[PDB]
Amino acid sequence: SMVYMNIMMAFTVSLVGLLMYRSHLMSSLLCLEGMMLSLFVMAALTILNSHFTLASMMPIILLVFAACEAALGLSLLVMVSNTYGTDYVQNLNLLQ
Amino acid sequence: GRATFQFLPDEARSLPPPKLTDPRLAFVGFLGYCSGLIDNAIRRRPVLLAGLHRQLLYITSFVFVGYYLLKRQDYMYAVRDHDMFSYIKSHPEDFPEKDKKTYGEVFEEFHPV
Amino acid sequence: AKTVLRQYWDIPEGTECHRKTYATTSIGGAAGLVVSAYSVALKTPTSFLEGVARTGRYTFTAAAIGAIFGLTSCISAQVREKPDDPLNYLIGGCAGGLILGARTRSYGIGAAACAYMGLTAALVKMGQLEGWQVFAEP
Amino acid sequence: NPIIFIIILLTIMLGTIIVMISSHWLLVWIGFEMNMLAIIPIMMKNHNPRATEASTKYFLTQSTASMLLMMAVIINLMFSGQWTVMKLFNPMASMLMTMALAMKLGMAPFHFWVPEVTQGIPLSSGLILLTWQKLAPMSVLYQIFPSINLNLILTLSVLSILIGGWGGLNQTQLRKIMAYSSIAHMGWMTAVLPYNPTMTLLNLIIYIIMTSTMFTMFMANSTTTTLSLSHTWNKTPIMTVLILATLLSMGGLPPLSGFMPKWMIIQEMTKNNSIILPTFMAITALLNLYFYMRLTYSTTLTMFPSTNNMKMKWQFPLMKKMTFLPTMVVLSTMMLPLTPMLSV
Amino acid sequence: MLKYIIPTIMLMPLTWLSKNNMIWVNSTAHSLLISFTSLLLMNQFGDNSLNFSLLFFSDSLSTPLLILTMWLLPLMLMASQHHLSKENLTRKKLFITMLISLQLFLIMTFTAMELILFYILFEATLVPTLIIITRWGNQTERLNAGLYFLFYTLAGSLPLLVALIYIQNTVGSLNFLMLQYWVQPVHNSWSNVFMWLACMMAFMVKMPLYGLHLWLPKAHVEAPIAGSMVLAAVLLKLGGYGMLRITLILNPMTDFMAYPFIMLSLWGMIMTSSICLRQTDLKSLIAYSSVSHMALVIVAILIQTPWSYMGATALMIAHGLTSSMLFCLANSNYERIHSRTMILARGLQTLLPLMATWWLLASLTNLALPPTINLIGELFVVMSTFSWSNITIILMGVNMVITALYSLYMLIMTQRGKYTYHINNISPSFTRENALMSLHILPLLLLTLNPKIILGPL
Amino acid sequence: KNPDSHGYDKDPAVDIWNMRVVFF
Amino acid sequence: LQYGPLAYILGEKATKKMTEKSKLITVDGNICSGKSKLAKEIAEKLGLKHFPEAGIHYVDSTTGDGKPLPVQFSGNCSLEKFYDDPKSNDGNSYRLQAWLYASRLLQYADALEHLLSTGQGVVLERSIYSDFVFLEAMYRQGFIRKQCVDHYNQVKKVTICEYLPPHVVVYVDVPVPEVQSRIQKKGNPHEMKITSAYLQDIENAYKGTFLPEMSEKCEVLQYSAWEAQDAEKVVEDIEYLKYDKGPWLDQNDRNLHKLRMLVQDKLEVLNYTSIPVFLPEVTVGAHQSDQVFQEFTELPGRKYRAGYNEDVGDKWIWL
Amino acid sequence: ARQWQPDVEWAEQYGGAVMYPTKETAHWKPPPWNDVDPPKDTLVSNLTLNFGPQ
Amino acid sequence: RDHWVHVLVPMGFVFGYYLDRKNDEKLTAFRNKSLLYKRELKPNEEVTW
Amino acid sequence: HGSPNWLKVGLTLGTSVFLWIYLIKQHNEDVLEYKRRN
Repeated sequence: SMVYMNIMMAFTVSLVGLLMYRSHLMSSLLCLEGMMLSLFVMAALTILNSHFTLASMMPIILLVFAACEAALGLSLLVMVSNTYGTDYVQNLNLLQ
Repeated sequence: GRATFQFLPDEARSLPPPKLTDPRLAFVGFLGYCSGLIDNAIRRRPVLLAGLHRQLLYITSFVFVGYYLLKRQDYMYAVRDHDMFSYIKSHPEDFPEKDKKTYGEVFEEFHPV
Repeated sequence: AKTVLRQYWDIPEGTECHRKTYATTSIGGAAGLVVSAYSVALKTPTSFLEGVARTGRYTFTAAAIGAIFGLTSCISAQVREKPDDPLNYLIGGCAGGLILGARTRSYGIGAAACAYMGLTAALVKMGQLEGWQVFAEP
Repeated sequence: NPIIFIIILLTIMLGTIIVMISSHWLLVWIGFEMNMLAIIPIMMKNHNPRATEASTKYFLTQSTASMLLMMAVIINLMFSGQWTVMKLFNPMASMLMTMALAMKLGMAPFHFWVPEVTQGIPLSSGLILLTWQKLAPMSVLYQIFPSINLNLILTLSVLSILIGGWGGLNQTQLRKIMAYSSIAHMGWMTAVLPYNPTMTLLNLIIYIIMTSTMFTMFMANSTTTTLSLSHTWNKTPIMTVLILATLLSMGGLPPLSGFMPKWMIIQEMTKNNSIILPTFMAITALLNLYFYMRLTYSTTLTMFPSTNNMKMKWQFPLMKKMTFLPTMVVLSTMMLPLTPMLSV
Repeated sequence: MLKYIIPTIMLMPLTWLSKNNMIWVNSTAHSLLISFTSLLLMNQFGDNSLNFSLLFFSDSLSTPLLILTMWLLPLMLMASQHHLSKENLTRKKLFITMLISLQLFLIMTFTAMELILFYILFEATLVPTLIIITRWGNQTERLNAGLYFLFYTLAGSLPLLVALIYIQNTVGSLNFLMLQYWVQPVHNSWSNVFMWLACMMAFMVKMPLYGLHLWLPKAHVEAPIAGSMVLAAVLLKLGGYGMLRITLILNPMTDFMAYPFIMLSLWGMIMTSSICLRQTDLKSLIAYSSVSHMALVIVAILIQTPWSYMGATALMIAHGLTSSMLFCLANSNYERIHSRTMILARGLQTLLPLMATWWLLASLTNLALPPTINLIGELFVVMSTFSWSNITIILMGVNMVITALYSLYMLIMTQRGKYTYHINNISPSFTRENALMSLHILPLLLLTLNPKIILGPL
Repeated sequence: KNPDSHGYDKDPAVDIWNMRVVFF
Repeated sequence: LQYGPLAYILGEKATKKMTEKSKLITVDGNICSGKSKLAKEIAEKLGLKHFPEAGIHYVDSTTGDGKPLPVQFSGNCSLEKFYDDPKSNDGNSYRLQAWLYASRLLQYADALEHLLSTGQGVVLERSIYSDFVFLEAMYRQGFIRKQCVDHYNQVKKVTICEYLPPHVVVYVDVPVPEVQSRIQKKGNPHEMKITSAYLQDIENAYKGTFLPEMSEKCEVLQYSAWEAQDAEKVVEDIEYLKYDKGPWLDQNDRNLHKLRMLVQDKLEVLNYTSIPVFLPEVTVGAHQSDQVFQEFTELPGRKYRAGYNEDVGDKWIWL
Repeated sequence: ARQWQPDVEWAEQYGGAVMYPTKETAHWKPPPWNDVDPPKDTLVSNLTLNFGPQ
Repeated sequence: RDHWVHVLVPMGFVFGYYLDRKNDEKLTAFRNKSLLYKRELKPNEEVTW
Repeated sequence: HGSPNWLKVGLTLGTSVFLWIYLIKQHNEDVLEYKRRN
């Protein structure tokens, strides 16, 4: 019913100017690691309100990578700001 | 077709098979026979005929493989046809028998210069 | 959407020349936006009001052409025999292209616009006129 | 170190084998979710301040690319509530599939990326592995194949083979020139795709070979165009007849095999009585050729041998399977009306 | 048939397989022999034309045209020898290979049995020619002749393959010319013009109209040593005959639009020969002949009504020789004096007396004295194209004037006193100079004795 | 190319061979 | 040194070919000072293989068998030519540097494999590091121009990456204001009148320029005297270990660093210097010119057409 | 010095840049000829704490 | 040796001219035509086909 | 005393001895199968 239009307007959290930008990359990477819960919850209802009884594990597997992988891509964000000290998306150097 | 993820099924028994001395199988590995001669020439062999143990084992490979592959190709064009006639045969309503008319009949255009 | 054509391609067909540049300033006026979307996105435009102004200017510039183009035809598409014909509907191209050439001075453009944007007009009508399809299925 | 590099480099294809083998929407997520997990360290190996400002412009551009998909999987879990792999039962699914999946392949838009990564990965060794990621997605599009809005997958195609064409004429670095004109050949194979989707793969294999045999040749030291001038008077001239026996064949001319995909593809795209589409593709790959000419006027024209440069040593690279391919990348045209009935 | 492709491909390892300098004489010796095979089974019918295999009828067709194609090969190595002796043997082994690699397809083409072997072999050159132009050029303007030679030839010949694949699946099978016995006409539409226009314009871009010839003098002015492939590129061009296989049929009944190809090339025929009078570079001066009385065939072919094919065939092989041989003179006289500027060479005819009668018999066959093939190839043009409309007698009657001032001005420029400063030009035309310059005027005039062997079916 | 040799094509011998192989 | 992946993951060499007998080392020398008189004498005590210094034919001193080919095919400014200090010339006095440099890397590239294949200490003559002393009296004496000085300096930042520096690096005993007579008394006919500029300016330019490595990690050692000469020989024999043993490596740099287990830093020095085709793989030329170091296409570019003869003289058939 | 012209300036005109075909705007840089290392390098000295009258 | 290089190659002809004779046996399928064109009773059609 | 490996040399020869054998082993077998099946 209504709970399917919220949360959906929430899953436009993408909003992409705020997905790569502006600086403090950690804000961009943040709205990514919370782009989940729009994928999770939304898929923790349709599975639940009707009894699938089987795909019920799927919600668990939507995290176990969403944490595993998104925690990888954090790593690079040390390598960027190790050599700098400010992330600041404004580093372009490799060009085209 | 059926018996999926099979290189070829059992039904290919009824095909000739494509035995040797066809120009392709000869040609297959010819393009390898001009491949072997390369294989030397890249490294400054500089033989242009070097050890026959590299200058062979190619020709052995291609024509075997070229052969073992042509066995199914010819198959496929058979199962293509076979599934056509057997459909063309039924539904004769979709397949008319045209009449026979010589020229006491047809006019063309008729536009000479 | 696809239908803007559908009422464009149905009713007027050579007559009612006022609606025919009424709806054919929409298209060439519509596509002016999309170029104004990548203009400030892909090219920088640091200007609160200045930037806005620049964008608008470019957009309107692009827009010019669709309006006259419907008109340069259905005028002459009316006045000769009162259908449209693969020759008839060219004409909107050359003078139509000259608007762009009238802008940002000619000598190397105004001919080309009249030329090529001339060449590619006729095909449209010539296209449906023989029943051509660009995007089809069996 | 050296063992694992074969554990990683094995897990990739295991990432893409679960893609082609599966019935089940979840697995085609996990399947190419663990590439963006298992690709990344290969970029690194020499730990430089590009690869690390590269794979991070790659990462978050294949992160969302995936993460939209999972939103267009769970739409048709609502409607029809049957996973598996078949037409998507609802238009907001597909339009959110195909134009958010074009990110991994990148098509007509969604490439400010393919030149920003392929350029300036310090590792040119390969970078042949960016021929896998062409091969994971297609092995969806072949299945979903009878659902597309059909006005799109052409509209990303025809805006592609154009936009990847013009992209390079302005380029010098020859890692880019392959980066460009690898959007191009993504214009032919997904322009076909609704009509008779095999005779796509045909263009897919003939592509994996030709771009493959380039790099293995571009590996000795070769990097910048004007380091391919110092080539013939230095390294070996039997190299130059090669790089002229392919770069020409790759845009294609009928006595070679590069002409083999087009020649067959247009048998298909007419016979469906669309003859106003293919010319414009057929005619646009033309000025896709003027990279290669003018690339090939670098090496046969004896241009100012580098300097006093004396390489008296022989070679010890791995040419592995290069001594084959440009006898199959060239001479195969005379052979085959197989490719339409062989893989089918 | 394989009687031909097999020995001529057997030639291919007759060359490198040999020793040092024996190579030239090795292959020139054999390459002549094949000419016995050339005639051998050929010059059969005649009536109800020869087709000896499924995908080959070598030439029956009364377009024999193939015997020449097998001439010009061992006229090259006598031609090409001059400055190609100055680089390495493994490269000299190449230049003889690709040159053959051309000769192998021109036997494949002109037979082809069909349309679709023609095309892929109609485009199958430009791999071997383009490589001879760019390497072994002279000037540095060559690099542009590389492109311009493509981007026309290939530019519009792709619309063939859009059209010929459109016919294959429309009416029956194009697999064979010799079955047209069902052909419906082409009446009219805004679609069919394009069909006729797609099945045509690819051919025009080879034998030039007065538009889109912009490449022809670009490639010839600057082009390999001997005219080594410049003799071959004067075979390639005329080989656009295939318009004789199409326009006879396969849309017969549109002549409706012929007129923009008539009045466009019919006023160029009176034209580009006239822009050839003030030329200061000699290998340009001949390059514009080659347009002119070649472009006369395009008004011979479009018109139906034989007495044109009587006269249109004799022309393809008319200048096939004369226009060949002139590029052989202007080469030689260039060996000795290294400018191609026409002015510079004057005061000859004293110093090379025997080569006097060589210029003359060449420049006399553009004049087309009545008895030779040339006029009997032009006066079947004028007889039908007169009946078209009486007024064609004027322009193409003017062609027969400006061309006469045209030719002489090239000879008579080499009759003057000049001793001037040249200490060069000693060599009194060592035999190859006058040997390869023969094997043209001997075979050319000769045919006039029994000139029923050059004719179409009509 | 005249050290007072006569010559046609190239050098001492097969030049002499090279003339009879063309003429004949 | 590793051979592929296959000859590595089974067995390798990290510390088990390095017993502390590894200890790479070099010397410096002035003009006609420390050439062969001392450093040659030291091979044993400690059993260290010695390398020769420089000269055009060192690359001819590999590959064979081995007789040196003439000066055309190995091109340079031909030592005992530029001793005319040709500040007006063809030229060049720079193109000598390149081939003088092009081997200068090759010795040091050929050493770094010898250790990991053996573990013998290696004494050098003038390593890649201390060559730059000439450029001071090469640049200030006007015979080199601008733009050829920075070029091999634009090469400097490229060429030196993974190289472990030498340990006990020793500047030479110096005769101060003498080598005027040392170059005089020893003959050397074409080592000649070249004046204070290339005499005095180098000596001012040894320490104050070569200082960084002298103060860099690996502990250095210094003399100013006539020479060692039976007095400081044993001193620099045993007591050059006493400084090279306990208080030996500072940041050490030559440990075969934290990949020392035969990993990313450890075996990729010894997989870089096998088949030394990649070692001088960035030395090959820039965009176009430099106006000095060049070879045109055919003019004079036929020099390769002569050295072109089958390029591999012997491999007979059947195998 | 005859057969043709592979002359002085044909190399540098392909010299590393965006290679402006008809017009120049923003070139990038000659890319690093070795493993790329253009950018800045970050080193902080140390932390200054006094462990004081505690 | 005996110079295989030389005229041994012209033997390619009769090599080929035989191949043009390989087909005539599979092109036999019409011995019947009205244009004389007989293959009527004679031992002529019998040869060459 | 030519020095190939004399380890692998002859493998490629020996291997082809297998392949052609095995090739015809499949061929000389399969030829009759057509008739055995037809």
